[PDB]
Amino acid sequence: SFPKYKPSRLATLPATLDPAEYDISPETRKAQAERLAIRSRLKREYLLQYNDPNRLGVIEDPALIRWTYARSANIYPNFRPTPKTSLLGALFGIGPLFFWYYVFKTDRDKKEKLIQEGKLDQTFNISY
Amino acid sequence: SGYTPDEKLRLQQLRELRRRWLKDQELSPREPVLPPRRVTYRHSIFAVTHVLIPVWIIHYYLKYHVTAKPYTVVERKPRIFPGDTILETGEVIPLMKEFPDQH
Amino acid sequence: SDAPPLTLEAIKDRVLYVLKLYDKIDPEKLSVNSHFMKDLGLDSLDQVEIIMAMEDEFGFEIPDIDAEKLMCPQEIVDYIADKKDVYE
Amino acid sequence: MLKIIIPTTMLLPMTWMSKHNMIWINATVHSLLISLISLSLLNQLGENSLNFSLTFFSDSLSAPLLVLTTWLLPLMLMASQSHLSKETTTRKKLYITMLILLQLFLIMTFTATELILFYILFEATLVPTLIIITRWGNQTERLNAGLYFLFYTLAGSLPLLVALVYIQNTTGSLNFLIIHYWSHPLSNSWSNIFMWLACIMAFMVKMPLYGLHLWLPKAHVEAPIAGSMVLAAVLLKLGGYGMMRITTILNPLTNYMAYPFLMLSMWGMIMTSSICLRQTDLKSLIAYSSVSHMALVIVAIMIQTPWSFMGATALMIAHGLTSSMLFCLANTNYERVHSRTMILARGLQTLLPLMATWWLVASLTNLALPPSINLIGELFIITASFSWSNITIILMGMNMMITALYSLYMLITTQRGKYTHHINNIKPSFTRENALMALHILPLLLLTLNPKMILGPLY
Amino acid sequence: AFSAPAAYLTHQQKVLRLYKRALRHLESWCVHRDKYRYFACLMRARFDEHKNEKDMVKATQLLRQAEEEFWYGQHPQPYIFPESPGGTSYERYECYKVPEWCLDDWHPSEKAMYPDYFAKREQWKRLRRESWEREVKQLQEETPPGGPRTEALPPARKEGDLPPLWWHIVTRPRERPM
Amino acid sequence: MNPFASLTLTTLTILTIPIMMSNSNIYKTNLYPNYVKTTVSYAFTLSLVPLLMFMHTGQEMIISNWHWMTLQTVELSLSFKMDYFSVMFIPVALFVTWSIMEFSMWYMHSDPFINRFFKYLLLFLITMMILVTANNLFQLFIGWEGVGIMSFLLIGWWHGRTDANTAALQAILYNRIGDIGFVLSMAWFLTHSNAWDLQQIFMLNNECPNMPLIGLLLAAAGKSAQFGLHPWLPSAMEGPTPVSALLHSSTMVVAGVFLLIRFYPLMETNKLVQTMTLCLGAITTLFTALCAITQNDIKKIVAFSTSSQLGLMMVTIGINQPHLAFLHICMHAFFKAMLFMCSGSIIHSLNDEQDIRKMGGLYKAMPFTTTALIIGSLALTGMPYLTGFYSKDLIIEAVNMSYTNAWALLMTLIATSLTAAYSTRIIFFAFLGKPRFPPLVLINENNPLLINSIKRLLIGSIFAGFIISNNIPPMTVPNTTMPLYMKMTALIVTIMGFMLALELNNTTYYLKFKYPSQTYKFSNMLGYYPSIMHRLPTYHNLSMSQKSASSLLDLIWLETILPKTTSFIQMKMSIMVSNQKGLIKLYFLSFLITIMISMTLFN
Ligand SMILES: CCCCCCCCCCCCCCCCCC(=O)OC[C@H](COP(=O)([O-])OCC(O)COP(=O)([O-])OC[C@@H](COC(=O)CCCCCCCCCCCCCCCCC)OC(=O)CCCCCCCCCCCCCCCCC)OC(=O)CCCCCCCCCCCCCCCCC
Ligand SMILES: CCCCCCCCCCCCCCCCC[C@@H](O)O[C@H](CO[C@H](O)CCCCCCCCCCCCCCC)COP(=O)(O)OCC[N+](C)(C)C
Ligand SMILES: CCCCCCCC/C=C/CCCCCCCC(=O)OC[C@H](COP(=O)(O)OCCN)OC(=O)CCCCCCC/C=C/CCCCCCCC
Ligand SMILES: CCCCCCCCCCCC(=O)SCCNC(=O)CCNC(=O)[C@H](O)C(C)(C)COP(=O)(O)O
Repeated sequence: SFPKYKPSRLATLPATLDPAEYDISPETRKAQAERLAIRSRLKREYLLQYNDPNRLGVIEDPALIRWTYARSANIYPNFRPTPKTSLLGALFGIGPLFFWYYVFKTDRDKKEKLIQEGKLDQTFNISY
Repeated sequence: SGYTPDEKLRLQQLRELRRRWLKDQELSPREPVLPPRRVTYRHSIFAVTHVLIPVWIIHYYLKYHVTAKPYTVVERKPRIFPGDTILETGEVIPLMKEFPDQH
Repeated sequence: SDAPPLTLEAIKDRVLYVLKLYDKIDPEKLSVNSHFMKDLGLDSLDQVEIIMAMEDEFGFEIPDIDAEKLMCPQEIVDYIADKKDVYE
Repeated sequence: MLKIIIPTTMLLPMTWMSKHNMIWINATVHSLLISLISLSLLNQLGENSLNFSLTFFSDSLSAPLLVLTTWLLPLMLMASQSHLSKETTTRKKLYITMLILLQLFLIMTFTATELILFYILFEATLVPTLIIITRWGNQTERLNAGLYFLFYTLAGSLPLLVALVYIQNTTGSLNFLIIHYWSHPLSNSWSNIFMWLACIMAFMVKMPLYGLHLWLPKAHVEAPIAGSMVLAAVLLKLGGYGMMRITTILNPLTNYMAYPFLMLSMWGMIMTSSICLRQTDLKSLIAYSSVSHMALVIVAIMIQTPWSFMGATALMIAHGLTSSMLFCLANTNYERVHSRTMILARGLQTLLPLMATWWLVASLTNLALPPSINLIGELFIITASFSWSNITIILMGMNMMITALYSLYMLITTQRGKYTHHINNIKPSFTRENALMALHILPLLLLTLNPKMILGPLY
Repeated sequence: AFSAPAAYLTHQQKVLRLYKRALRHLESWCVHRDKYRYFACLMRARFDEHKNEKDMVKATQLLRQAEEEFWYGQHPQPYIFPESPGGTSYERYECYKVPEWCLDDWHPSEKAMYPDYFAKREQWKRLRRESWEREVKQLQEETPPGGPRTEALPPARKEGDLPPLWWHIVTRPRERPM
Repeated sequence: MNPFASLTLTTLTILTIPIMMSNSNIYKTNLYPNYVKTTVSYAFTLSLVPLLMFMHTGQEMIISNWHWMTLQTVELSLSFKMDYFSVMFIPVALFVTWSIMEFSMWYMHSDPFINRFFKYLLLFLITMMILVTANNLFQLFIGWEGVGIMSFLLIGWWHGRTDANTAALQAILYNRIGDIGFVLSMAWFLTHSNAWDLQQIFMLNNECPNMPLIGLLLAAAGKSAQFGLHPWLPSAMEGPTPVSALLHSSTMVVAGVFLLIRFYPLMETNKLVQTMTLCLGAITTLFTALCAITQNDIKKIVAFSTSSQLGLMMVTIGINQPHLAFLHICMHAFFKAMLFMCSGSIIHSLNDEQDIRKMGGLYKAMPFTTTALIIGSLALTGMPYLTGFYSKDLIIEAVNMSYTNAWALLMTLIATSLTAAYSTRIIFFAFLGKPRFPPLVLINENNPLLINSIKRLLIGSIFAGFIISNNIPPMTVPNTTMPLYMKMTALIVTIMGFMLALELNNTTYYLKFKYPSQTYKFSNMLGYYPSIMHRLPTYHNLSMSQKSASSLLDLIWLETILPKTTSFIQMKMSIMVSNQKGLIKLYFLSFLITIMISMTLFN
């Protein structure tokens, strides 16, 4: 035996170490066959549109259009106010602002006090 | 395993077409048709137009514009050692305290 | 670079050279079109070792999918010529 | 000041009485001549101002903006000449008329001795931009973008008119000179707090502020190239000019009042620079970069120190030129590809080398590479913020890094790598486009020789 | 890279690929030639022991277990050929690969130079225009109904026919154009 | 009048002329690289004169020639400092660049864009001269950013390669991380000292506080590739070999160390920042040598050697010996540049092969590169009377004869051991064993350019240390007395490293194989630092930049608050108000209600 490799999010499982591949069944073979059939149909369509001499333009890719539209324009109509959405939005949109306001306010209060008592030694400070 | 016969035939035809294209990519001896139309010696001119000329401008620009303004070019006030004499004044720095010299 | 423009003759010569230094094959029986599985009685592992030798000889490695379906020296030469864009 | 205004007005009859195939030539030549005329205003004094008359004055804050506004029109005409080719003469003349009216409104806005006249012209600039966006726009969302752009502006600016008329009722004058000499402190009162908010939010919305920046990506993406140029180069600077003009009356209330805005901008520059990293659109990426730069300008104006004001002026000019160049480059790509998505057309350096050089220079000047005026404003604002508080630098640091990242990202996605195999309609770049990029970029590298010319009145 | 992929990998394909990877990584481990030869022969001998095994379940047990061993001792920095997908010169010359249709955009003053090349290119364009029109019908008639099942193309079967979808395979720029 | 200023400005000015002529016709011919090389050589031989004037007199000067913008009290001007550091570094850099271009004329013979390559090299040289001769912080920042941008352009020379672009963006990212501290230092100095000028800063800062020095240290760590920001230097080997030999080895990467040298009057007056610099240098040199002793790519090994030398340089800085660190910079330039010349010659002769597993017997197969690499390795290790010995021996003596950290001293000694280790590793795996390259032998050196370029740096790496050490004025107190065992510590450590690494490499011929341990895996994958730090943060950033900043707030909630709420409210109000069935019964009932309400409410 040898020490086991533990997969993670940023270091996935190796292709040859998946327990699923060794479990072969006729259903799995049919699934792979139809997957490659879809891939080959798409490849055939792309090459048919690609090789033609008459065509002199960018080939339009419905997958790319769907990707961009879903990323940009399909977000809000599918939004639902949810405790997860509400809490994450409130945190990520309010917490940093108040954190930085507190930090800067404390820093400026300390500086103002130090300049009131005058123990700040602002010699040669002429540009602001 | 191995190539299927249809794969063999397709590879043969594609490969002969590829060689024909590659052979067609060559140039004839007259292919670059260039249309002509106009309107120590190497190191002698270069040392003048790349060294002598640039230093003429910079020395003129430094001696006559930059040093015209105060504090633009500041030197180091070179070291003064005992026993030295100064051209401007002519006086001599007195020697040292004659330390005991041994080894 | 300063690399000489290798040709089909050089490719085939080097292929047959590597195959003749393969002691599992007697040199006088092999040929350009001689098969590997049947004409020389070589194992599939022997064929992939031949692929090893080819890759170490020409300085480039052939993908496994193309390599596993190469059974003749002639078609190997043709494939490598296609990869290297050899004219003659 | 009429020596500039009258030729701009005469641009309209000249355009409408032009021969059907000589409008572009006539417009570009006379626009360049008017720009040359505008150059006279740059010779400012260390004294008060260039008070031409009771209605218009000049300032070394107003003069660079006026020069940039005049210079932008020939570039907009050259950029618009391409996609308006299949268009009737009447509608092309209407487009040129709208551009001329926009220039005239901006020119009168930047001089504007009186605040109500400034507000009237400041809101008059809104109509030509709205019509350009909603008429000569390609997508179907140009109507929604125009609605957003109109209503954000008007919601911000309607309280400003009430505040201005109230201020004139109390003080007795809205004139800039009188206001500056007779400025009196504002007591920390609820009414004074709301007056401050009404005076500030109208200019805050147009920068725009991080909270109120939504209209800008829509308006920039959906507008034509001339609309995008005028929005990114000049229309965003109106808010900064208005704040610098109106902040004098606001003190000493600004210190307490400024914190919500200072925090919003310091976090929103990071947010928008980070948004730029994950974008599928060139125009949206440029819009968000503009939002980040204008958030920094907001910080500079709110700090309200001399170095802050000089940095804000320099950054406004530099950002205007750089963003106009970036939008022009994206439009040159779009006119060939018709997709306006970065990941589709790739490896354009192999096919268009000079255009790739232009891309590199534009991305470098957006990155604030020294000694460009972009970094001059960047560094002045950063130093002023550090003097304001030694912690701000950390945020500023992040911003700089993130900025560089997405800039080079935009340079790497579209120019480097392997060209898409299928696209074959990428024709060689025209002389017009190369001239457009050269005319965009040369003024920046000329101005870096004379930075004081764009450092504002506090130089 | 040239041949179309298969719907799956058989057991013998997997064992051959594992043999290839293991031998390459052992060569990476064994820098010197004699040491590599000795250990490669030892590994080949070990490999051949289970060659006549007939149990499929046992066959599944073999190699997959070996794969775990291979993963444990896989030489984290293996040798890669310079032009291979991990090599130091994998895509050095992709920036020099200019498409052919770009020549259609050359100025006539540029096309004045190299006239024979452009004449041959015109002949190629004529051949492509005819051959593509033939190929569309040929592929339409030869393709199975309901769409293709494997992305492999048939060869030409007539006399004047050309391989279907040939233009962008024959007209590759070069391996080292400049 | 005092030709020092005229000559020291003329060198930099004539360094720019080929950039001006880059638009001329000569740029379209094959004579452009020779033009640039001749210009560089003339610049070097012309800059040799101010060096002689300094050696004779010790003459120092400041040239503030052009007045830039002046803001209030502060004045910004084009000012050049020609101190000992500038007048000493300029000839060395010009000589190295001359050798690099002579080598590149042959190494880039088949590159279609060779004129642009030479132009890129000259631009980098000009920018580094600007950086070195800067008298104020703004000009120094100009050079700081220019060298970084030229490095970005040169690393991604082959823009069709994804990994080259990735490495260039990595270099930019790390340099911006350092730029943060640089900008912090500039802001602090302007605010407190009221100037960016070097003279004013020294004068008004008798006891420099922590913050500006921490900013300077952060910038130096960023640009010198210290342990915190190291991986970009090894990843920068994606560029052409001349680029790695000129920029990332001997001229550019000493920018941070040079910057810390420039501010040595303020460095010596603070004790904490000195300790941080010393510890950072020690950990960097240890980690980089540890990574080097186990690599297979020759370029990676030599780049890690460069990073370890930079760590040793900052160790020298931390013990308050800036001039000795400058001497180390000058000597390391020579011998490490020649080391890359040898490596690139090997790579080109083996048909672009960089792995040492495919190179065997080259001691006889290629002798001149062999002797050059041997001399370079000996100089790096520190052979008595060699160029390396003058600097590195004094480094070891000063670190040993100082009130320093015990751990830092131990790590420096171990780093010396590992330096010897990877030196003998390179020699053994590239020069001694049986050949392992492909059978088609294309080994050739008979080319005047390569031989001359290598032999010039050979003469340098032989005699420069001696001549420079005996020609420069004395600047520090010597360790003139020392224990005999502690005087020989450097030599005994070097010989121990030699013998132990040789013995460990000699066991590879044995016909026994075992799986690697955890230490070998840790050292081979670069401490696992490039893995985790290049996968965990970036993802965690990028995902957020899409999930929180882009979609959650910008696309949804900011949209929900102002516009969508207004639209919904106005829609509901309009629907409620306008939905009247047209029955005047209801209208007049409402009229009665409002009439009575008005009668009851408004009086
Ligand atoms: C005061 C008296 C002064 C005198 C002192 C004594 C004088 C000398 C006595 C000798 C002492 C040891 C010297 C031998 C070094 C070992 C060499 C060796 O056998 O390597 C093969 C062997 C494994 O080889 P392999 O896996 O079969 O590789 C397959 C092939 O060989 C693949 O081979 P390849 O062809 O791929 O490449 C070959 C390469 C590959 O070989 C390697 O893998 C290298 C890795 C180990 C060598 C590195 C040693 C440097 C130690 C510094 C560590 C700093 C602290 C790090 C802290 C880590 C914290 C976890 O090997 C080399 O090139 C040479 C290696 C470097 C040796 C030359 C210089 C070392 C001598 C100097 C050491 C100190 C003296 C300083 C002098 C000044 C006087 C004070 O390495 C080891 O077994 C490791 C031994 C020592 C490693 C220490 C780290 C253990 C950490 C465990 C955990 C500890 C607790 C931490 C808790 C922390 C929680 C907070
Ligand atoms: C959405 C995207 C961004 C949009 C723009 C946002 C920026 C505008 C936000 C305005 C900033 C704050 C407004 C008022 C600040 C006054 C200072 C106050 O916060 O501090 C304490 C005030 O205490 C409490 O804050 C009292 C007010 C509480 C009621 C305000 C609502 C709080 C949250 C509402 C936020 C919604 C804003 C958007 C509306 C559409 C001090 O106590 P006190 O000494 O007694 O009052 C001093 C002022 N005096 C002298 C005039 C009397
Ligand atoms: C998002 C913008 C920030 C919004 C912050 C607050 C939002 C909530 C307020 C909603 C609207 C409230 C309307 C009523 C406010 C009453 C304020 C007021 O009357 O002060 C007027 C004050 C004193 O009144 P007098 O009676 O004359 O003094 C005599 C005794 N001292 O005089 C003035 O300054 C007049 C100026 C007009 C005030 C502006 C009112 C609107 C709110 C301010 C603008 C902020 C919202 C901007 C919208 C942003 C969209 C882009
Ligand atoms: C350095 C890194 C370490 C790597 C560790 C590697 C572990 C090696 C040990 C694995 C043990 C095995 O053999 S794995 C056991 C897998 N099962 C079988 O081998 C059953 C039938 N064999 C076949 O079918 C083959 O194809 C064959 C007949 C050989 C040729 O076929 P050809 O006739 O079609 O060429």
